[PDB]
Amino acid sequence: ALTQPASVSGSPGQSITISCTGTSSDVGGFNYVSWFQQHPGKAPKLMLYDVTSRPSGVSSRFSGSKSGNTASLTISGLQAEDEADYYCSSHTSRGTWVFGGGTKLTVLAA
Amino acid sequence: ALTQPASVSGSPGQSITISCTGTSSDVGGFNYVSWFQQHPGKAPKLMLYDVTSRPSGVSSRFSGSKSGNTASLTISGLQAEDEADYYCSSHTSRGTWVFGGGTKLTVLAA
Amino acid sequence: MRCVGIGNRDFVEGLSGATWVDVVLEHGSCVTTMAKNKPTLDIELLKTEVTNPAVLRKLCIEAKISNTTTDSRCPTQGEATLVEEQDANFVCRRTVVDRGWGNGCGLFGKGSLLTCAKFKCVTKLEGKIVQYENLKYSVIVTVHTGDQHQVTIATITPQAPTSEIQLTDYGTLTLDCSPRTGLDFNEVVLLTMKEKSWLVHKQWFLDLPLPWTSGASTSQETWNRQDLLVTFKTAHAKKQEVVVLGSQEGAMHTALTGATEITTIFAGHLKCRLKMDKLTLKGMSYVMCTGSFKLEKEVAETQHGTVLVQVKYEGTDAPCKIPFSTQDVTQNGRLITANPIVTDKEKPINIETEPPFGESYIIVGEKALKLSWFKKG
Amino acid sequence: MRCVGIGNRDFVEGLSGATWVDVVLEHGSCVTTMAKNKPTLDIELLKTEVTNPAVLRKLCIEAKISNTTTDSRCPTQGEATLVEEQDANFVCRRTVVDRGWGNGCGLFGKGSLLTCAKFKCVTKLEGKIVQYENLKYSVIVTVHTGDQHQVTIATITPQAPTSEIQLTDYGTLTLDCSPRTGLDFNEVVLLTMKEKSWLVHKQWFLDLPLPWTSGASTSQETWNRQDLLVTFKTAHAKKQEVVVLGSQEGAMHTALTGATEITTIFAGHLKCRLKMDKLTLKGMSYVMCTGSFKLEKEVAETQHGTVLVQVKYEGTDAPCKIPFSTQDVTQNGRLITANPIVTDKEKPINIETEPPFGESYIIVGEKALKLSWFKKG
Amino acid sequence: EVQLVESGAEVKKPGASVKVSCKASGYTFTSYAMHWVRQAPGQRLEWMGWINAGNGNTKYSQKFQDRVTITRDTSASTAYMELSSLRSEDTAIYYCARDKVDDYGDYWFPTLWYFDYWGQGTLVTVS
Amino acid sequence: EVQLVESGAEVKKPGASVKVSCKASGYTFTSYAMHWVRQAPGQRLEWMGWINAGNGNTKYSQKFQDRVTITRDTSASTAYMELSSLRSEDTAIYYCARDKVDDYGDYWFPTLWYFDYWGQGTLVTVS
Ligand SMILES: *[C@@H]1O[C@H](CO[C@@H]2O[C@@H](C)[C@@H](O)[C@@H](O)[C@@H]2O)[C@@H](O)[C@H](O)[C@H]1NC(C)=O
Ligand SMILES: *[C@@H]1O[C@H](CO[C@@H]2O[C@@H](C)[C@@H](O)[C@@H](O)[C@@H]2O)[C@@H](O)[C@H](O)[C@H]1NC(C)=O
Repeated sequence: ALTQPASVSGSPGQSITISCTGTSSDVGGFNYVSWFQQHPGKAPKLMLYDVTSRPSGVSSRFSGSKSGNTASLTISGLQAEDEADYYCSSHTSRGTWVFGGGTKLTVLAA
Repeated sequence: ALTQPASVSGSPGQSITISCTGTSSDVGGFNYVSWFQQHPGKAPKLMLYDVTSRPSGVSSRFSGSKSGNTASLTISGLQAEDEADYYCSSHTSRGTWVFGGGTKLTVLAA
Repeated sequence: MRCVGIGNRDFVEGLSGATWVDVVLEHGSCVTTMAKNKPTLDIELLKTEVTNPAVLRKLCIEAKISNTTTDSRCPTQGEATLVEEQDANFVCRRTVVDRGWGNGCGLFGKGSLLTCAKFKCVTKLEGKIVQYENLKYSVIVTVHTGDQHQVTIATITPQAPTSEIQLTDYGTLTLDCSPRTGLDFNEVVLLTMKEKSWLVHKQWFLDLPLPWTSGASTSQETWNRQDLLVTFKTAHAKKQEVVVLGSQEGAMHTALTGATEITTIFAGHLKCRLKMDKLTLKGMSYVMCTGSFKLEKEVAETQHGTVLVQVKYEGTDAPCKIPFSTQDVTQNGRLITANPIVTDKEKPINIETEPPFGESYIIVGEKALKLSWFKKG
Repeated sequence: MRCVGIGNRDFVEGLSGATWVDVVLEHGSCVTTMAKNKPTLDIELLKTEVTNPAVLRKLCIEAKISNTTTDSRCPTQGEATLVEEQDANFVCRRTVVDRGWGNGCGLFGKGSLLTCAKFKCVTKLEGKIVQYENLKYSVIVTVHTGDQHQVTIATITPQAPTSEIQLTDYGTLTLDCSPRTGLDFNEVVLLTMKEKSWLVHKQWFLDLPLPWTSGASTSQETWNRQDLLVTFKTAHAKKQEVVVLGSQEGAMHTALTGATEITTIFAGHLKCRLKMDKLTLKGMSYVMCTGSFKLEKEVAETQHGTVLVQVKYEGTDAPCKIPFSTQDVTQNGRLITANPIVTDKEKPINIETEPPFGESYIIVGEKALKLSWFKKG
Repeated sequence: EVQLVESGAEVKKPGASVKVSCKASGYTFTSYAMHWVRQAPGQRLEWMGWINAGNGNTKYSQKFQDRVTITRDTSASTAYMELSSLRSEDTAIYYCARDKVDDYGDYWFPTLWYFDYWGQGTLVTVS
Repeated sequence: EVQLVESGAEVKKPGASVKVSCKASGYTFTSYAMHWVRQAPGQRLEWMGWINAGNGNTKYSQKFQDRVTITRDTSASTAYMELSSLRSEDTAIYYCARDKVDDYGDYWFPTLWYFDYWGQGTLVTVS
């Protein structure tokens, strides 16, 4: 029910934003949006919560923001390890949780 | 719970009484006593009810009476067909029914 | 002999040369009617029942809930909504709760919160409308036997209140009955609930504080005024919990103490006149009898001062008539068993008679029976 | 920040040079305590619960019957008897009925008739006695953070009403609590019934018209005063039928409307004094800071006129102190977040402040932030 | 004429359940209660119980209380008696007998001529 | 450290029921609700539900409502998730994730840092 791109690409050193669009009921209505970083065959790791807040351990490069029905997580100072799937989550008005479709972020070499 | 003899005998022409002894609760307490005549392999036939009353069809020879806790059915003008088992029945104070052990009445030839 | 054993018994005697008597029939009351040169009869209203009531309204006394869901919005962002709000099976309430940054709101304040739950009614009562036309009274009339049982009843409508009733060996009695309902059946309702039924004023019934529906089997069972069993309350400005009330069956019984308890059966009363012109007491033909009697059962007094004498006969004449009277000095005593007859010398016959107060002697002749009797008063 | 989101919030400020403040703790009420040159704290009575009540008496609100048996005797022949008359599980009533020749009696009149039925209670409530000694209050006290959650509570008895509570980075607060019960626990009973509990005057409880037993598991469950749910009535002088009353759960709820609802939990109130002598507000050591801030979240006003400002910092000094004040013409505004500090320039920090009525300007410096604010009143 | 007719002779071995029918003719079946009473070969009559054919109310005797079940099917003027968990001493001729119900449809006090008409008996036999 | 550990990799074929465990360590298990969320190989995360480990209250999502059962055993710090009547599209990595319960023991509004710690996932596979 939450929509995002399918894939997004960049190159080392650059900044890159991934968006996450929902309803008045989930994303545009509450600050209960958060971003997760999943590596292949691994648990999703919480990297952002409360649209802008970062758990201890995540560095300043990641940052979130919200506009209308669309949250946006963007990474600055791109690095090779940031190659991963990213998922956005939001609590809904009905007391449930919804995710996005996930976006595979690829960083190339040159 | 109702007691009577086991067997009683007589000869044609004579009178013969069979007694039936119970409680204040069944026989001595209520007029709900009645006598039945069973032939071998046959339904018991009601011959007396309400200690003295006879259904239409039973002749005057049979008659009943009650004294204390003991009802008594006696047959006068004894006949050969009167050879049979006789059972006494009484309603009880608790709304149930009890029978006697039955007495086999035999009439001889001479 | 149908009322002699009953305590709630009434004697109705017609004055001189009357062909008829008026009687009043209530439930649990047995009436013996008498007229001179007529048989004595026993009459009782066994049951009144109305066929085919119509369910006016079914109230529900015990309910339960399921599928609880809530919608909540942050302050400034409008009221909360749930699709179940126009599902008639759901009961709902809207309120407000505390909200801020800590629960995902960019603004501090009151946010709307709506709670909805499926309303399932577990047990119900029903008020039915009853119609005068569809009443039927069952009235049994018998003859005051004399004889022993050897080994009828009439249906009365408001549209057929007169019944001809044929009494073998005695003729035909005509029973003319008016239903005397103490009610207005449009303004009272027959309330049934878990095997037990009353009938009560209607306006009361429609004022009873329970969820109701004019339950038609043509639509699924939705409930109006669900709030009289299912409510909601706000727990310290963040939660809302459903309050179910519990089965009102006991409350209903406590409210129905001062009511009138009971196809469907009821207990009213019925006024009637019995016309006995084509009635004749059999045994008029016979001859006063010849022989001696003998007590088959001791003299027994009923709960109405009258006494019962059962006897068996001596003599040749099979069909005949018992000589009978009593004295202090003889006065022709009252007899309820009318014209005591000997139908079968084999069989024993009962005679019910009212004796005079104080000491009396009942005589029943050559070697006749002189039974001493005394009546207290 | 534990009470800023709550609406039922109280501010308690100590007068000049006070080491202590008295507070009153009710359920659903969050209190923030302040003292000059002291940290601001938040305190709330979460729950009070009594451990281990004792069942004083169990009443039964819904019963059913079984194994119905009757004994009957003819008139003159004494009263009817049944072995079940001294079986405590049976409820019984004796009466009289019409009897005569027709039902096996040699005498007409009233005969005794006794009816007995097994009394099985289907659902019950229980009143428990609660004891002041076995009360325990759960009181949580926290510091008015400033900082963000990065990814205590005290038990209070009547026998240990003072709790020392250690607050990391701030010292040790001493909380001295007197239970102020508005009750006399010997004269009130905790009534529980099918998940839900109240506490009510005792004499009322013992006067409630339901069968009871001081239920000891040492004996099987027999009932006293079974007649308040199971009775008998004589149907027209020959039958006797058992009258079961129906579940009094709804009647109980309707009677408990004007009551106080809820090992076992309760809601009272608690008076306490907080002594903060060994408390010190950390960050006293630091230096008023050098750089600019920037709003991480827009200024948000709570339900108490106070506003929340969350910011992130500019500059070199990792540990430091926010310069902070507001003006119409500057007056040192009130601050609930005491001594706003920078613990980690990476992380964002909240400051709650009471602004003056009407128009105010909050400033937080070289390129400092001038946030316009207005308060209605 | 009044007539009561029961099922055929049946032999079942211990542990089973036995059901014996009784169909009445010559009288209104719903105006009478049907009693069941058994007797082993050469021994006394032992009253089992009765059922009101009008409302289906039962009454059982203590010896059979939760072994017997007396039921009615008014459609075919029939009363049934079923015995559970049969044991050594259950072999008997089983009889049904009628007694009339009072004018209100109830059965509290029987009539003085109870059991005026009987079935002809069916043996249930053990093994 | 905070740690969530679930059961082994399990393969069951359609029609059966599957049960997967989750045992928590490093925090008071009764202070958190345990959520379950699944994802098929190469597809999105799909929130299944949660249970309050304090009072056992559950909440399910519509897609799984009467197929899922989430339970708790507080003795061993363990929450269980069982799926009934599995079908073609049930193959997934199943995760548990925690979220703290409020100071009153209730779970109405989650915390902003929900799902701060996860299990490591278990595949349930179809055939
Ligand atoms: C609504 O509830 C139906 C059954 O009622 C309740 O079901 C669960 C929730 C139990 O906790 C208990 O309260 C009742 O048995 C279920 O079929 C299902 O949960 C819901 N029905 C739907 C959604 O159609
Ligand atoms: C008492 O009743 C027990 C069970 O209660 C009722 O049993 C029958 C009579 C049904 O009609 C229904 O009312 C109840 O299930 C039975 O075990 C048995 O009848 C009696 N128990 C004894 C005599 O120990």
